[PDB]
This record gives sequence, structure tokens and C-alpha cells, in this order.
Amino acid sequence: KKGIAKEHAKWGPAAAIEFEYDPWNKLKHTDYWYEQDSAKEWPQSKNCEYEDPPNEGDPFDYKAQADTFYMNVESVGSIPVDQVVVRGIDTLQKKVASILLALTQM
Amino acid sequence: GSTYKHDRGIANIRNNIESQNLDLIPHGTDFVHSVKKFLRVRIFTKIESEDDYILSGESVMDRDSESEEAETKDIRKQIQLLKKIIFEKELMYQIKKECALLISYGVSIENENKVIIELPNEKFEIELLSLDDDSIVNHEQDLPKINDKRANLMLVMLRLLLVVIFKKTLRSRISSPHGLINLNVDDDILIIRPILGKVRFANYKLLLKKIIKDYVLDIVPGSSITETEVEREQPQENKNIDDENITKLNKEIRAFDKLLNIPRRELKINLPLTEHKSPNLSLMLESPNYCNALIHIKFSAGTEANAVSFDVEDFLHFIVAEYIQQKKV
Amino acid sequence: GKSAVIFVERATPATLTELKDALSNSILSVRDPWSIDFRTYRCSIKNLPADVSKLMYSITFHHHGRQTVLIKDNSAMVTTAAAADIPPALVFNGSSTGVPESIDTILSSKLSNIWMQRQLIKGDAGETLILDGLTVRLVNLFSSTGFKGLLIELQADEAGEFETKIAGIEGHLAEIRAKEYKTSSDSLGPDTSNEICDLAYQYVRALEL
Amino acid sequence: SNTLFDDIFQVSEVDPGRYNKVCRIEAASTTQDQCKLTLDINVELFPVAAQDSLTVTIASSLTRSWRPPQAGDRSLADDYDYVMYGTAYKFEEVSKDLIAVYYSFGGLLMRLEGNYRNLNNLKQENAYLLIRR
Amino acid sequence: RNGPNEHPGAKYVIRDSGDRIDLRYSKRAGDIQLQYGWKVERHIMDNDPVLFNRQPSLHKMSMMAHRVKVIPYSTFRLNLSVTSPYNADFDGDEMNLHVPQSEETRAELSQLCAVPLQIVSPQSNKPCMGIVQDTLCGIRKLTLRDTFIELDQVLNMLYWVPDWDGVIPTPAIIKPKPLWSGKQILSVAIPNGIHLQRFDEGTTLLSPKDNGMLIIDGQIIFGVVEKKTVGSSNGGLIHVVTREKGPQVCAKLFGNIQKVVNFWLLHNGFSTGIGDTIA
Amino acid sequence: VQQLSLFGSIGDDGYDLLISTLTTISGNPPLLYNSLCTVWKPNPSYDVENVNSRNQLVEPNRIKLSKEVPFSYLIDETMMDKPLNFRILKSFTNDKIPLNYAMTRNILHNESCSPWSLQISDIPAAGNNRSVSMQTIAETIILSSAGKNSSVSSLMNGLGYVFEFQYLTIGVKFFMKHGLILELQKIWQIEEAGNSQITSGGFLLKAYINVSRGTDIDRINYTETALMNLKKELQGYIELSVPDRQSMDSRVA
Amino acid sequence: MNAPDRFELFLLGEGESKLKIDPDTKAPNAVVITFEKEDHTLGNLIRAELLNDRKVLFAAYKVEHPFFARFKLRIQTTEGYDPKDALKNACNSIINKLGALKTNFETEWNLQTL
Ligand SMILES: [Mg+2]
Repeated sequence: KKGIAKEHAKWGPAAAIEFEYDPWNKLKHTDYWYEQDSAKEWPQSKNCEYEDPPNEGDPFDYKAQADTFYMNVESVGSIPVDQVVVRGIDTLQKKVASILLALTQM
Repeated sequence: GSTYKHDRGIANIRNNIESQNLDLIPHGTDFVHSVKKFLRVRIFTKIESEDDYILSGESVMDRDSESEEAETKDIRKQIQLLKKIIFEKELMYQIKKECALLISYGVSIENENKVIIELPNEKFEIELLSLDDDSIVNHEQDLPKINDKRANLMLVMLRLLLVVIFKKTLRSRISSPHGLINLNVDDDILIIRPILGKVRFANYKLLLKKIIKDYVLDIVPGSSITETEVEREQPQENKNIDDENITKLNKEIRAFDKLLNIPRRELKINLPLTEHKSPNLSLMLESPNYCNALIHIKFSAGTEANAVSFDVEDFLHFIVAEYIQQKKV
Repeated sequence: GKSAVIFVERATPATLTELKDALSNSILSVRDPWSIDFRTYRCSIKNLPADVSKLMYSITFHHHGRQTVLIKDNSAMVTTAAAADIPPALVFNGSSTGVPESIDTILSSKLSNIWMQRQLIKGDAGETLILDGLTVRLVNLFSSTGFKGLLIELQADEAGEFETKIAGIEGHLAEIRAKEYKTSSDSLGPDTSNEICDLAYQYVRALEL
Repeated sequence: SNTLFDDIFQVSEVDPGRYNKVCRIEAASTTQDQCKLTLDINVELFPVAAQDSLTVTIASSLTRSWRPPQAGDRSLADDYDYVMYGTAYKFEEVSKDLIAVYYSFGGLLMRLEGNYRNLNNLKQENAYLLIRR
Repeated sequence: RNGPNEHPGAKYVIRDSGDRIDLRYSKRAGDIQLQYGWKVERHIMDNDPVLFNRQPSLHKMSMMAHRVKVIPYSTFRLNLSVTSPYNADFDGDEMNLHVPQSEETRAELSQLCAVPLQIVSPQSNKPCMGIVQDTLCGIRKLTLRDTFIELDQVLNMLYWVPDWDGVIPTPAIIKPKPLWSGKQILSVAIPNGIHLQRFDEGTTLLSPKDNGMLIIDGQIIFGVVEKKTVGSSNGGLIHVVTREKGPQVCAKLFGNIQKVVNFWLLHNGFSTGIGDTIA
Repeated sequence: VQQLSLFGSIGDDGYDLLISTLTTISGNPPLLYNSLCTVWKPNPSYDVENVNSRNQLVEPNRIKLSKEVPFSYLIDETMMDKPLNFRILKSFTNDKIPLNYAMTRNILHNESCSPWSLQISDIPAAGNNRSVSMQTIAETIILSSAGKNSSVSSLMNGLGYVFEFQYLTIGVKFFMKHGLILELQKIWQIEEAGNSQITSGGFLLKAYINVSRGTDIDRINYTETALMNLKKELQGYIELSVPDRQSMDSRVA
Repeated sequence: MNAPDRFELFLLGEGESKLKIDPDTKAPNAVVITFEKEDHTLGNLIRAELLNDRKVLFAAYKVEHPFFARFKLRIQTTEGYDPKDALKNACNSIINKLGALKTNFETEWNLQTL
């Protein structure tokens, strides 16, 4: 039968979804736990290469906001990888439309 | 049967003179009454050939006599006094008609007296003060007068008209569960008494007369034009075999209907027509409570059809002028 | 009085307005809202074999009076739940208490053993569009399972050439991209001493699939 | 509705004892010798080093809820670089004509020691702190 | 009509006659027409007073009156701050529930032994319930000078307080960038009129180490909130609140402090690892 | 609807008097009326459980179709003629009007059908001693019919019912205070093998009030009172009492 | 055993609207929309978009308890602006943003040869 992962995880078309942003902690969204040096102690992300290192001789960008997200969508088989992304975009779109429509009936 | 409401009844006891005293449980005892008010009436006309604004009246008088008998030891004479009592209760009905006036713009002055009166030829018809109706004390001479004869016709009508009310009340009562109690909501039921007589006389008639002068604005063509009870025929039939829900119910419904002509009295309306490749038009006068609508129609029947219908007297004059152009000429 | 019913199976809430405007020119006046309740009673009877039928449809109109038509195997019964709509004579001699309720209420609550309410479609805040010699009603139909489709009701005084009136409206449907729709004026056969019942009835033809 | 204090101080010391984003600053007025200042500042937002000359202002205004934007068209009463809002919590009589007032900007503490502003500073929830340079 | 199987339903009808009607089997369970004075034995419903107890029961606080809240899943759920009086944990503990049967009995529970009444105990003339675990841990973290919250989160943190005036407090930092402190947004849970002063070792009116406590008109001026402030302490924020505002007000404060703190910590996160034992 | 009621009876002997009396008490004349009732039972060929899709214990019951017969289909002699119902009832005693009532069930004398009062009642309210008979009634009005099989009999069969038995009742009713009705009545069994008067000997007396509420204990309690007052006022002339419940149960039986 | 049905998370109850809009008493031009059979997925999304609206003064959402799939969203706007309209616009903006996201992904995917 047709179903969604909310009812049962068997209807989950996606395996793990990788999700990261700001590989250099420019946003100060985490306070790195350390023993001597947080830079030496914590492994550098792959995505560090796709962003500019902060350069110490600069003040903290408070105005700065989170855009640019490095993701990896893994399929189980049921739906092709692309369609996990597309159908995901579409479901969320439909989900929002329902609210607009609900307001409309009200 | 049927409900005026306040202070209504009779109460009766015997004196040592072997006569019966009639108590009322108010209306205070006086063996076959003490002091009595009959309903009375009175109609004035102010003409003078439009000279000095001189008004006279004339009043249809109800006096069986001033001499009273209702003999002691005689309930048969007391039965007569009981009939008198009925008449006194009937005047209480004219108090309801007083109230039913309060819904109109024709005379009620100071809240202390109300005078029945209407504009045309300035005339006045009937009276009885918001204080009361007909209270007895006068000299007696006999002369009549044209106004007086007409005025006796009023009383019986106005009187009659609220026997109608006294009847359509009982229709509802006999007919459906709750009962009728509490009298004339919307002053729709109330208004009938004295309201529709005033309307009737005045309105439809004066307005019809005025419409006829406007139809003299169509007096121009050789023409022809006729009036019927035709609107009247089309609705509100009189004494019909049809009935209602029941045999018992049907009878009373039927009784209502023929008297119902009088109560219904909106203007009938009329029409005019031409032949020779033939055209046709028509108009209906409707009183809604002494306010007058004139709604008209017109069709010029020919090989291919053309037509218009319209439903204020200013526009009617104008419509007639436009009709002259689209008529023959 | 003649009539026809059109059901747009494949539709959304908006489909109504699309057609509403495609007719925005061809209007005269718009009167007060109407409503309709459409019930499906599955019969509870197994003793009667598959050789003869089952199922009864119950159509409640809010056409001024809370009147309800029942339909089973092309036979239609007309009831009212409105106290005012009772034949006067029934009330007088005591036949009626004057306290009616909906025939459906009775069905579901008193004869529920014989009849089970299977489906309940309602049409709320319908719109009344008035033309010359053709009154056109429109409403969105909702189930307890979501939107069901759009409904068009066609009532006309003019026994004259109702056939053209129907065809014209089906045209407007092609324009707004209304594809896979269902239509009924009955099936040449029933007779009308009370036509309204039959018209109200057709709905069933349009909503049976 | 108006200003309550204005002077330019010079920072002697900046202290982040265990605190990563905040610093207690020690300053003295360049004008009045009697005047000194202790203040906790969000140094991650507006950095401060020693010997910096800073204009420090008070003012009771520029009540009810707080509104975020529209400030583009609204008159930004800040000709200053860093602004705070806090409450006056103590009025220390530090001898002579000398007074000291304590301000808490939601935990960020401040102590101003002087004399003259008897006819200015009050025990009010309303007190802004403006800093430029 | 709902009957014995539906959730707000009933099991029996007790007639004047004395005989019990079983709604589960009575052929008249549908067409049952009630009469004044009869008794309907109905299900326990949200807000009924009930006796809750954790055995042993060496305390009057080991048996307290709670408001029912019918919920799904097979466990009795309790507010975390009420853990201590019962001496309960969730390592596999079971608890007892007793239901009063009279209007009189119910009154006894609600009017004498209800949880808010039991907050300040006569055992040691101090509060016997305080802020614990996540909420205690998160409360320190939230109330450091370092701790500043952006507008987005401030709005959620505010809305989370069920009695919030609707008033967005003026940020402690207005430009560059509006920022609120932990102290500030926690103070929204602290009711007006609440006055508290505490001096810990080295506390000055300038509290350099963010030592002790200073709450004026139910607004924190200085110091970090922890065990001494928000725990089941003699001088406690709780001791003052129960005493000054009422038991019903203080009971609300528990929920309030936790709804803010737990929400904040949900998003801040907190962990513990081997790295924390390493020196 | 809730029907609170009291019952009793008088021999034809007492009628004349009772009438004169009842007219004075009520202040309205008695009004002549009649009605036929046709009772239907579930088709005994079909068979069904006593439970719903909403697990509810639901019992099989009879349906009652009721309506007026215009007297033209009922009366034996014009000579009697007249409008008076009581003197006329002696004319009616022991035996039947035309009847053969089947005819009307399926039209006759190509056809649609009349209006009916379609009712189903429950046993009167369980009660250890009730001052009054309190009974629930489910009703709908049938307005007319449509379709292939539009005769009332076809309709009832379509719904799964079967004709059980029928009766005519003729009487006078008094319209009275606060919805109180008094019917003085006679009942006739109608079968195909001839008609007999169930009430032969006298009149069934029924004093009642139909109440819209049920769930307004107050108007219900007011209604009890009304009926009580009546029974009471006429006490020592005629006892109005509550019929045995068991005797008012239209169930399967 | 005391476990609720899994569809209860997404499938609307018997007579239960998706939205219930109630007005906030404590503040002028403020409203409270309760979203039934919804979670963070939608709440945080809407809240964040209303934050982008300049004429929106207050916006926050909360899932009052995790056993129930519903959330209360509180919207406060400047006088004259309607919060229902604010919600309507943020809803629209989201859709239009997602529409572009899909279009952009589709274009980029078609370019790949794997
Ligand atoms: Mg344990």
C-alpha cells in the first residue's frame, strides 16, 4: 500500500541525508570543546575547500547569516535519488498550499 | 371568543326591590348600569366652495332612547340591559381602534385627544377622545343632513371591520395550538380597523381620480380605456366552495372571505388599447396603506413583437408623454 | 420545469471560480446561498440475493424547505423535516404530531439495523446564478475524505429547447480546461407529476461511478 | 525625553576573566579627574582595547513593547557605535559631593563615580547607554 | 451515551431503587433516560483531583493530590520538580493512584493535599521541590554574562511562557544588532513584586564573578541562577515566591522556568564525554 | 417528540353528558376528525442483527403510517346528515363505514400518492409509578411520491417493510390550554375479511400534550402538571390514568 | 496498548479543521493560529518567513507537547495590516521560493551524466 514514513519508517524512501553549513565556524553557531587547540583538535570539513577561511585579523561578522548548505541525499531504491529531492521540494510546496487553501475556505 | 384583553366581563346580583343589579368587575355597580358610553361617530366637511375655511360636521347617531326601562323583577328587561352591556364592551373595541390610529400620521393631538380626519375637501370622519367614545348628555331635535346619512354608514363599517378582527383572531385560535393572545403585532392585524377604511375612502379614490387626469394626458388620441374589479377578481375571491383544511374550519374561512373584500380595499387598476396592426398598454393602482403605486404595462402586437413594462406620479406623467411618441401620431 | 446535473470529478476548490468568471458576462442577478446533503445508505440485507438490488440515496435540499428525497432502484420518495411544510389536515385530526425530523435522522437512528450510512457528501454555501429562462447553481462537494469535485445544477422554466442551454454550458467547460466530467438529465423514462424530485434525483446519476 | 550624561573617557584596562564574549572595562574621564567608570561590554560586537577615547552618553529616551525594523525611516537616536538599555540599581554616596551609580544592562554591569549629575541621574528602568569611537 | 469504551464515557448508572445498570450489557444502555438524584459512574477526567503516591510513604509529601491529565501510552507521567518529595526516578519505579468518590473527599484532596500547597514543607521550614537536572543545568548556562539570544529565538522563548504579557522586552543590546541576555529573558518567568538579594563569597554590588543574586521586582540584576537560587533552598526564589505570591503562583513558576530553560537547552544542547575526565 | 398522556373511557351512554361538560371545561366545541393508521413490520423474509456500524443495540419495531380520510370515504348515510359528531357516532356504533381499505393503499377510485405521517414510537418511559404516560415518537412527513413504484405500499416494501395490520379511528377533539388535547374516540379494525369496532360499547378517552423538548425538564414537569390538573378536575366523574407501558410497545411485540 | 494510531500524526480527526484562528487578547492586532496534524516541518518554516516580512512585529510557534501533532503560531502585525494576510503572503513567498528551487535542481540534474 501507498504510505509515508510518519506512519512507518518502511515508507522512508531516503537513507541518511547529509547536511552541513559554515565549515569554518564563521557564524559562531558552536563553541568548540577542546583541550589545547580547537583548530588542531577538531577535523577540518570536506566543504572547507568550498568556503574562504576566516583570516584571524578580522572582526566578528554579526550581520552574517546562514545561506549555503552542503547536502547529500541517499536513496533506498523506491524512488530515484533526483526524485527524492524533487518530490521532497514538491511535498513541502503542497503542504504549504494546503494552509493557503485552508485560509481560503475559512 | 377572540381577545380585546383588558377589563372585560360581567357580574350579577339581586336587590330587595326584586330587581337585579348588574355589577361589572370594572368597566362600580348601578342596577342595569349607571352611566353608559355608546361608541358614536361624526363626519365634518370643510368646503365653502373653497370660501372662508368654514367646516361643518354630520354624525350618524345611535340612540335607542334616553328613557330607560329594564324593569325591576325582570331579567327579560335585564337581558336587554345585558345586550346594552355588550354594546358597552364593543366601545372598548373602539379604544383598540384608537390605538390602531397611533400607527398613522392623521390626527392624534396632545396625547389627550385623537381626532379622525383626512385631507381632501378637508373632511373629518368620526371621533372619540383618547379619553373615550360616546358619553350621553344633549338636547334632542331632528333635522338630518347629507353628511349625517353618510356618517351612519361609517360607524357600521368601522364597527363591522373589527368584528372581522374579532373573527380572524378566532380563526387562528380555533385553528392552531398556542392560542392567539397579545393582539396586533406589526400593527398589521391592528391596523385593519379604522386604518383600512381611511385608506380606502381617501386613497384609492382620490388617486384614481388623479390618475384619470393623467389619463387625460393620454386624452389626446381618439382612443378608449377601461377599468375593472379585474385586479380584485384576480386575488381575494368571495364566498368560495373550496374551503381550507376542515369542514368546521372551512366555514369560518368562507365567512372571512366575503367580508374580506372591504378589508382588502386596494385600488383595482385599468388599461387601454388600439387595433390596426395592434398595440396595447395597461396600469394598476396599488394602495399600500394609503400610499399609492401606479405600475403600468404595454405591448405593441405586430408581426415581430416589441414590449415594455414599468412599475412616482411624476414619472407616470412623463411615461405618458413618451408613449404619445411611440404610439400612433 | 426541466433540469440537468453536471459533476466535475477531476477538480480542485478553484475550478468553481474559473467557471464562475467564464460566465461573469452571462449573468442577470445572484440570489442567496443554497445547500445540499447527499447520503448513501448501504442496505444491511443479505437474505436478498445479488439478483435484485441494494443501496438507497438520500438527497436533502435547502431549497427553502428542509426536504429530502430518497432514491432506490429508480423510485423516489419525498419527505420533509420542516414543521411548517406539514399538510394542515394531517396535523388537525392528529395523524401528525407536527414534530417531524429528517428522514435521515430516522434512518440512521431507528432503522440503522436495516440501513447503514456509507457516505455523506455535503455542499455548503452554494451560489445561485440567475439568467433568462435558466437558473444555474454551483457548489463545491466535500466528503469526510476530502474534496470530491464541483457540482452544477440547471433548473429552467422554459420547457422550450433546454437541449441548447445544456450544450452551451458544456462549451464553457472545454474552455477552462475541464476534462473528464459527468452529465445527467435522467434517462428518457421517468414521469413527472412533481418534476423537482426527479431533478434533485439525477445528482445520483452524476455521482455514481 | 532628553540626555542625562556626556563625557569622553580613556580606557585603562579591558578584562575577560573566563568570559569569551564580554569584558569589564576600566576608564577615567579626560575632562573631570573625579570621574571614573567600570563597565561590562560585548567585545565580540564592539571591540575595545586600552587607551581608546570613548564618548559615553546616558539619556532617558530614544516604555511599552519593542518594534524591530522601520528604523530605516525612523530617527535612529544613535550617532553612536554601540548602544545598551538597562536599569539603575544602586545610589552609592561615596563621601563629600561624590556619588556612584550602578547600571545593569541585563546582567552587563556598570559603575559610574563622579559628583555633578545630582540634577540628572535617577533610579529608572529607563536609561540608555551610548558609546562612540 | 458515549459508554464504557469511548474515552469521555461512563461504566454504570445507579438508580434511586439501588440497582446498578451495567452500560456494557444493558439492552437499555442507549435509551437510558437519567433522573435527578441518580448516580452516573463516569470515567476519570482531565482535572479530577486524585491521590498520587510513591511507596514507602515516610512523608506526608509521599501522597499528594494531582490534577488528572488523560494521556496516551502506558505510564504515569509526572512533572520533574515533584520527583524529590515522592523520591522517585524513572529507572523502573511504579506509583499508586487513588480516586476520591465523594464531593467531600475531593475537597479534602484539592484543599489540603494538593501539590502546590505542599511546596514549602514544615519538615525543615523550607521548599521541598526545586528546579532539577536539565532545567538546573540549563539555567546556569542561560544566565552567564556571555549568553546572548538573537530576536528569532527570543520570540519563541517568550511565546513559550503561558502567561506572557505580550510585551517584547527592550534588548539589553540595541545596535550593532539587537541582542537579549539569558538573565533578561529568564526574568519574564519571574513575577512582579518578587524581591531577592544574596551575597556569595566575594559579592560586591558590582558582582565581578557573577556571584550571588539580585532580583528586583521579579527581574534579575546580577549573578548566575543555579542550585542556591532556584533549588529547594531556604532562601530560594521558590521559598520567596510561595510565601510572597501564593502556592498556586509558585507552582505556575516551576512550569514557566522549565518551559523557557528546557526549550533554550533543547537548541543549545549539552553533552558529557571521556574528554571531560581527561586532565 | 414527547407525548405525555392520560387515558380512560366512557360508554356511549356517558358521551352526551361528557360532551356538554368537556365543552364547558375547555370553552371550545369538540371538533369532528378521523384518521386511518396502517402499521408495518420488517419484512419477515429478510433478517438482520441488532447492532449498528456504531455498535448499538437496536431493536426491530413497527412503522405507523397515519392520515385523514375525508368523511366522503367513510360515511354510511346522508339522511343522518347534520354536523353533530356525538349523535352521529351512535349511527357509527358496532360496524363499518364503506372501508375495504386496501383500495387506497394502492390508489384506485397512472397514479401518484398522498401525504402520510410516518411514525415509530418507543415504549412509554420506564417508571416506578408515573403520574403520566410519557412516550417518545420519531416522525417524518411524506409529502408525495415519485419513481416507478410510487404507491405507498411499494415504497414501504422498497424500504424493507411489510404491511401488518390497520385501523380507522373517528372522534371529536377538544383544543385546550397549553397544548392540551382531548380526543373522544372510536376505533375500527380494518381487515379484508370485514371491519369491527375495537371500541364497541363506548369511547376511548385520550388527554394529551405533545412536547417539543424532552430535554427541558421544566416544560416536561409543567406538562405533567397540566395533565394532572385535568384528571384531578374531572376526578369523581372520570379517572384519567396511565396505561400499562407493556401495552404501548410497538416493538417486534 | 495505550499507543495512539500512527496516522493520527497526519490524518485530520473527525470534525477538526487544519487551522483554528483565535485572536490574542493581551496584544493589539495579534492572532493565534493552531495547526492540527502538523509539526516543526511547517511551523519553523512559516515562522522564519514571517520574520522576513517588515510589517510583521511578532512571530513564534510552539509544539505544546510531543504526543500531539499540532502547533500554535502567534502573529502580530503593524496596525492596518492583517495577520491572516501576513500568513497568506509568507505561505506564498515559501511556495514561490520552492518553485525556483525545484526548477534550479531540475536544470542542474539534467546537466549531470551519472
Ligand atoms: Mg528508582
